[PDB]
Amino acid sequence: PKVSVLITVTGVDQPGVTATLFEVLSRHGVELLNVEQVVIRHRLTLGVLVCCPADVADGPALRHDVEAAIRKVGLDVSIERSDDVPIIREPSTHTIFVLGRPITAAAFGAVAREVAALGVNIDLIRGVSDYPVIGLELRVSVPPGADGALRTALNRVSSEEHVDVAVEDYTLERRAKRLIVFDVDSTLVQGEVIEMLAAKAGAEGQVAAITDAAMRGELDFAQSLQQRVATLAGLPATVIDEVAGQLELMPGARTTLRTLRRLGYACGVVSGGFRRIIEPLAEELMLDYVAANELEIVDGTLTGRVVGPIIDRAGKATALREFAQRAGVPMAQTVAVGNGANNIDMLAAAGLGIAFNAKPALREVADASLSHPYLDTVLFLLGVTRGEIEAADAID
Amino acid sequence: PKVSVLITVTGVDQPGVTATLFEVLSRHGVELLNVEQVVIRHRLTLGVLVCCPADVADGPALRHDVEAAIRKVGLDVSIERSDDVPIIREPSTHTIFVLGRPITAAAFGAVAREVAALGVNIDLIRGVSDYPVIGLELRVSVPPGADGALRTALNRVSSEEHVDVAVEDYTLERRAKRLIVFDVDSTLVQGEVIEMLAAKAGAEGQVAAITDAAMRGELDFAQSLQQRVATLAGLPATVIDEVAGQLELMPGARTTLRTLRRLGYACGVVSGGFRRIIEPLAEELMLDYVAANELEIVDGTLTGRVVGPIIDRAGKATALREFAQRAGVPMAQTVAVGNGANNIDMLAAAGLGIAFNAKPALREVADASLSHPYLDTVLFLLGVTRGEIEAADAID
Ligand SMILES: [Mg+2]
Ligand SMILES: [Mg+2]
Repeated sequence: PKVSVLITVTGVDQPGVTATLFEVLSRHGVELLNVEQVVIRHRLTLGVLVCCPADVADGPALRHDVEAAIRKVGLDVSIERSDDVPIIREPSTHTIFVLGRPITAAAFGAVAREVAALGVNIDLIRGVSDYPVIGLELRVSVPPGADGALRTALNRVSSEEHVDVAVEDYTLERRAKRLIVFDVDSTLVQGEVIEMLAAKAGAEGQVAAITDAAMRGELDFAQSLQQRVATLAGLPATVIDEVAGQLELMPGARTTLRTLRRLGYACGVVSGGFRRIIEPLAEELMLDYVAANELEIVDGTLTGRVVGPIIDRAGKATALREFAQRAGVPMAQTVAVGNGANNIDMLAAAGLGIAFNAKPALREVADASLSHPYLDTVLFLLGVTRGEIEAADAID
Repeated sequence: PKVSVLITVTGVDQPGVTATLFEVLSRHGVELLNVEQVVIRHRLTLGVLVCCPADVADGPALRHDVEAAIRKVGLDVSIERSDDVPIIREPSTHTIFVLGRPITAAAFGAVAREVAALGVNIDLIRGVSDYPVIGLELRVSVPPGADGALRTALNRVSSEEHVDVAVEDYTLERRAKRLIVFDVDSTLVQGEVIEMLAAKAGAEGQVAAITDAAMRGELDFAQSLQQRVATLAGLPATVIDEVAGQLELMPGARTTLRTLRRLGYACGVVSGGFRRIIEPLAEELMLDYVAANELEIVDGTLTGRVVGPIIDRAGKATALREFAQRAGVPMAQTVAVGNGANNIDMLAAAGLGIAFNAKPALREVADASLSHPYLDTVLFLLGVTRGEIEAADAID
């Protein structure tokens, strides 16, 4: 008790160092206040903050015991009275994810520069993936009222340097995300279902043009939906099952859902597409919630119309809110993932809105953007590491 | 590309070091594979693993640029070709929590010793609390089939050294706990309600004796319940509300529940006590589930009997299972907290069974034991830090 002492051990890592130090300290009236240790690339840092009798800390014996024991095996140690020293470091305010393929040193350099410019302190850096993409996390302490400036600065770095850069709240509450919705077309599934339907009518051309036109936000979603589905007027309803069986999951989708289930997420899809194509898949993927539009069928033939209500841009956010209320999950703990202007209100409503290989209209307002063709890069944004994924998967 | 290089920077921390290094690296064909950085007690370690042209890595220029830039400002740097080097470290297998007041160096020394003896590697150490108790976390890599030996060895250390020591699975799945049940008497609430009831009958003596006798497991819970409640025969039912208003929460209980709500836990209580005393509190604490026994009342007077079914030792586990099924939470992601032999089957059924200031009968089989009069020390076992609690609370 009485007086506090800081002991700092550094150098090339060797086994037994940790036990040796506290065994030495036990010969003095040492009680512990804080221990921090890590080994990085065979470099040990062990910082031990203690209190011990004023008697002991004022004597050369504690110093000599520690210095002798540490220096003998080949490491460095410093010892100094503290008293005016933080016992335990404060939590980081935010975390930053940098994803690239590659991540140039220039890219990472620009991130570190923007960070320093805004008075943001880097508390820790670690890797979170080596595949399918290089992933690096920085946990940071952002000055109050500066994280807007920071997201802006880092989105600029992101486009200039060809990496994804996401800044997230690192508070207890915001980290415990519990619910996720995916847009279907070009997010969970490869391509555009409505274009696969249109191709059966020899209309993939017209419909692709309008689809690409609607997802960039240059058109009202409902009017574009009505013109596109009209091109299907006269197709037999059998086409629906046929397109259902041609659907390819986005690379990384099974891994994304599976891992999200391990974490107890409630998972759903919210689509402007069609319930009949989506359900025999949501069932196969064991999803908890589906919202979608519905094709009108007369005499076993599509009419080219949709049965209202239409899930539009507002409808997607409305669906998220509905799902979250039923699931008992506050909006702050919800995640939304999408690629088109169709998805803007949904990402905005969600706690974390993630644009996945998205049109500019969506990236401009999303909380975070992903530019690589791997849906499982979403998991990294959710605080999961690749190693953790592979571990849990290997355990089966 | 072509060839991999490891750059390791160590020394006294200074601002701008991180940006400086990658700015230097950008003058060479450097792409990043992994960055690890931490500062502990003003000691910087920055390990950067890269790939760069064989051209560049075989030349003195990369070395000279880096060495000049790092050494100038006063830090150390090493540079060496890798190629046969782990890109990204594997996740820890387990985590160990050491809680004490105090934690002697001897105590921590014994933990580190038992760890090394079983071939367990310490991957990281950090503090998780300075109040109400000193809390230290070690994340470790345990050899397969040794974690039984490890829990045994550390429970022995725990009793000999007067610290709590808990060993937990650190896998993705097991970390995402989502549901917690508390025993009420001497766990969530101070003291024994049945003794507070008995005192109104001038019987606190007899009933305390039997209560302490049942919680150590020396008696059948049902027979002990029947003898104790019988002592209440003839009390007016008004006594129930009176005892309800004399109930004191366990120190740390509000903080425990509040923080658990932030994390999206479903929270419940499972008691051998009485529904009428418990409900006007579970409601006040916004709990999701209550299971309890029920006092028989005739003509507004207690009869001294309970209305079956009796929640016994088996009944508590049965209640947990019920709660978890309704809540949609797998048993592995459930937590149970209790103090008496009454709670043994419940802790055993739960993913994580925590004995809180418990009788020996329960500590002997619990996953983890807590010996300090602070229920919020449960939170530390759930991967929460004190700083994180205070942060979120300050944000309100
Ligand atoms: Mg889409
Ligand atoms: Mg109890």
